[PDB]
Amino acid sequence: FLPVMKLFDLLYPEKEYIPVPDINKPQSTHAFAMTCIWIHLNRKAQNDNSKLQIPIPHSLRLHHEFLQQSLRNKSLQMNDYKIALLCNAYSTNSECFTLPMGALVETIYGNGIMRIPLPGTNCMASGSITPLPMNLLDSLTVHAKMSLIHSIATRVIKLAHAKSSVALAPALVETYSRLLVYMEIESLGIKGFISQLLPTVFKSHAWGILHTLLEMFSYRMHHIQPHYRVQLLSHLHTLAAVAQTNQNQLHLCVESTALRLITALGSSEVQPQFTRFLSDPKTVLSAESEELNRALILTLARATHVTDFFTGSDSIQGTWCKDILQTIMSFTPHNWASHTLSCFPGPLQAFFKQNNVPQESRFNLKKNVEEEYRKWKSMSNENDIITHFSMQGSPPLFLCLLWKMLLETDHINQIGYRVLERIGARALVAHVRTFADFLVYEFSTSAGGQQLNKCIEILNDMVWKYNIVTLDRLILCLAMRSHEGNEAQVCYFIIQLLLLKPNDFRNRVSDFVKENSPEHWLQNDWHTKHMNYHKKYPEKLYFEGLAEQVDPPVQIQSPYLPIYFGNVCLRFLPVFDIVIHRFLELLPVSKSLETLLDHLGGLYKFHDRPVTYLYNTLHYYEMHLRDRAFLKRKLVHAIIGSLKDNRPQGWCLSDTYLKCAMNAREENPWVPDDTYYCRLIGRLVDTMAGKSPGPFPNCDWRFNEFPNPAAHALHVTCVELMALAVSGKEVGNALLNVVLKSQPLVPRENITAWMNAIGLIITALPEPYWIVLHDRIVSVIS
Repeated sequence: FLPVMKLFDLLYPEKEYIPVPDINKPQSTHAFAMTCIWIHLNRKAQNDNSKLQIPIPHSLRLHHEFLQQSLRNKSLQMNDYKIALLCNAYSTNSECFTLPMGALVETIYGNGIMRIPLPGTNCMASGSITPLPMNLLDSLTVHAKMSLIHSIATRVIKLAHAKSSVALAPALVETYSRLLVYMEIESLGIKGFISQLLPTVFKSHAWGILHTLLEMFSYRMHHIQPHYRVQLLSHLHTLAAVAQTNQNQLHLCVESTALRLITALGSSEVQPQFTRFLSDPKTVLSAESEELNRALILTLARATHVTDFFTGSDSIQGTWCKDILQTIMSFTPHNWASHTLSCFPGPLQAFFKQNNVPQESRFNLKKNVEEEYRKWKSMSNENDIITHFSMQGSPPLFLCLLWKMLLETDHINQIGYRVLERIGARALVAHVRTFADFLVYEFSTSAGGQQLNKCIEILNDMVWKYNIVTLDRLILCLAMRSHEGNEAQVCYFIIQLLLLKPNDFRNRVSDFVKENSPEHWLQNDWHTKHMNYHKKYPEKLYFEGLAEQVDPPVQIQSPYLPIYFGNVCLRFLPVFDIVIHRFLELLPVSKSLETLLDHLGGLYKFHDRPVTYLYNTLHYYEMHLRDRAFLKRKLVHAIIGSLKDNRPQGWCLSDTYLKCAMNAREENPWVPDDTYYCRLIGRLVDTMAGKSPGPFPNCDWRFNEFPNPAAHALHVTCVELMALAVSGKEVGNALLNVVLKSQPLVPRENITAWMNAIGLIITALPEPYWIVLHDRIVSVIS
């Protein structure tokens, strides 16, 4: 380290003291840097003290005196950045470090003060709700951040080992989420989170800490390297295999977290990640929940479609997909619907043409439901009732029983809640599954009218008034069925009415989007607005409304787990992505998608990756959206205009798109000219060349879905090109004619960067856009 001294002599020729700057800037921590270097050299020279003692220079005595006085002060607060300077300078001290260390940790851990309540019942957490700001953590060094990380990790380990019901501090988990962003503390960070911290939290059987960490990973993690994501998926599956999870709150959390990790697997990470888990396929698959396996198959479909993995082949054998799909065939016999199967790659269709498992008839299901209905109305001994209707391995029809009960008696006796409590969370989703088939068969056979509104009202009361099923769980189990024709139309009609006939979801969605913002790194008052929402719309998870409306009112006092981030609106979102894909897959239900995006469209403000979602959607459903330009327009305008408040002007769409194609159609679709395409590719060549104004405003890539500005430019350019109403051949020919035809605005001596951007753009587009290069080669060969 000694060669830093001649560098300091080169950069700092001075005669006198260098004045102390203003402490109320973060960048003033950059002004003190060479003195912190000198302190770090002195503390190393303390070993063999007189041998090579390092005196402070004459220029740096003033800053050293300021640091000495500020350490000597013991009235120290977080209002300025003096605390950061003290941590940075004395991070290499044994006992001189603890004086700022406790000073900033005690503000976020919150010992002594009070216990503040998390929502539900029986939740109490430590007092502190305000986390460290981002500029403070950015103005520490790496060693201060490593020490803060290791301190917080030991605190959570200790509170895990204390078996306490006092939950973790909100400021603590917000700050820990903000600190796992930094990939330069990597071996102490996410690597330790998944390799060390989470297995020990599972080992001590906490479930209080485990739920916080799964919630933080679902709602506060942005850039995770993919092998950590697949390792965490494996750990979620082993967790769901064990832990006797009658806790609906824990099982719901782990299932929604695995659903959030499957559908956000990027399109090019799938093959190099899943070739490492090939010999052990069971580790990364669910064995009981079918819906996660279906989500994994759909992610495989769009991943091998977007990257075009299967061209140059037509046999699924000899590939890594065959082992995964075979191990999903065992543990989950499930047959995909035709409208859904028609969108797959070829070899997936050839695989799913065979391995078709037959299913039960509609009338046999109706007869079985009526058998258990008469058996409920006849038998009367309570423990035999509870044991028979929850026999494991019996055909699960209990939610259909409840449907028929409150269809006409309009109440439930005391015993049904006891049966539900003895069923548990794991079998209950099988009951929701058969209930979904029963729903679509009975809704198909029901005469539409006032009986239909009676059925939709009792389904709504089953969801909200009685809290038997969570909304996203029910909609996921409806949308992932295998029904054909008008039965599929009835199922998606059920989903549209269930989202749109009552007020019970539109109220929560509107109230959440009007009063919250997605930039959680810029917010310090998150827990206040979180408690405002969870007061105003409480989320009950252990059958609370059913426990109230049972005629001897059974008082349950089961403990809830910590909830800092989670609610129904932010648990509905991946299911809403899957549902929008289902509405695009089926033809005659597009008006339901229009009204869904009109009502619930602003909820996409909180989608962690909207542009990648649009790219995957328009890229995978391009053959379907070829002739429905209005629907594709409505989708991209809803998803983008949901975000027009947070993100700056001109972040995604070009202004000349905003001025022309934001109009309705009068049978004059705006056909763009060559200046438009020259502007688009100019934006990409200017982000990739590096430009100081920059055609896009600059964001914080630690917190986006795109790692660099170039990937952002490329994805929003491809979304804008696919969102046009002009067909693929004209867009591809116009992109080629940017460079092929003679053009001003495209400078000579800069032509190779323009050809580079055309290569990146037209490669990232679907098949009918980049197929035109073959026609141009044929045109010049002849």
